[PDB]
Parts: sequence; C-alpha cells; structure tokens
Amino acid sequence: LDLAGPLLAFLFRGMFKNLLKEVRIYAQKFIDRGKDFNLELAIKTRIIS
Amino acid sequence: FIQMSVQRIVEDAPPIDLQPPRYLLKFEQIYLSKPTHWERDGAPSPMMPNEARLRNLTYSAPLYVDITKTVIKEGEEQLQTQHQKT
Repeated sequence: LDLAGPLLAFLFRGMFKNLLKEVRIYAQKFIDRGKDFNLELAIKTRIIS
Repeated sequence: FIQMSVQRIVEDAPPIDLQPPRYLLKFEQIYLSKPTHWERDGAPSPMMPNEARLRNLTYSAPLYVDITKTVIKEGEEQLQTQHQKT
C-alpha cells in the first residue's frame, strides 16, 4: 500500500530532478560567456511549489 | 517522508557538473520550518488552518537547503562558497 509518504516521495523525486535540470540549463547558458554565476536567480521555486 | 525521504532524495541526487573553469554544486542538508504566510508586504506571520480554509490559502511550509558551490579556476585553489537557507 502506497501511503502519503511513498506517494509524495515519488512525486518529489521527479520535481527535484526537474529543478536540477533547469539549474543546469540556465547555468550553462549563463556560463558560456564565463563571466560569473549566482544561485538565487538560477533556482525556480515555482517548479516544486 | 518529511523526516527521512526528503533528505534521502536531496542527498542521493548526483552532484551537478558544469564548465575553461569548472563548477560543481552539492546539497548539504534541508531544513523545514513551521507553516508561515508570505503576506503581500513580505511580513512573516504564522498561518492557522482556519485562516487557510477561510482565505483559500495553501497550508504549506518553506523548504531550505544548504548549497555548496565549488569553482575550479585551474589555479590550484578551488573556492567553495556555502549558502545557508536557500
């Protein structure tokens, strides 16, 4: 029986992987210049929420 | 789930690898607080379930994670900058 904990863990793994994927994409696009990198604008809280 | 599984999911995720200089991202620990409003002026306030029911709010709590960012500039010094409560 899959209760709230396994159901939310399954639901959350993919969302966290999507957050990592978007951080990778944005960071790569911004670091192709090689200038700098900042985390706080590279993380989209809306994904998980 | 909240106590074990979120930490396990965050930790078991592979470290982000990126690149010239090379950058690595690691997630150290997660922290959860009591449910709180983000009121429209930004002011914190504990949100009661009755108020969440009445105002059509969502009874949720913010999630913070410590992130360590290591930058390698090939100069033998890899600078790590840790960020608390991201």
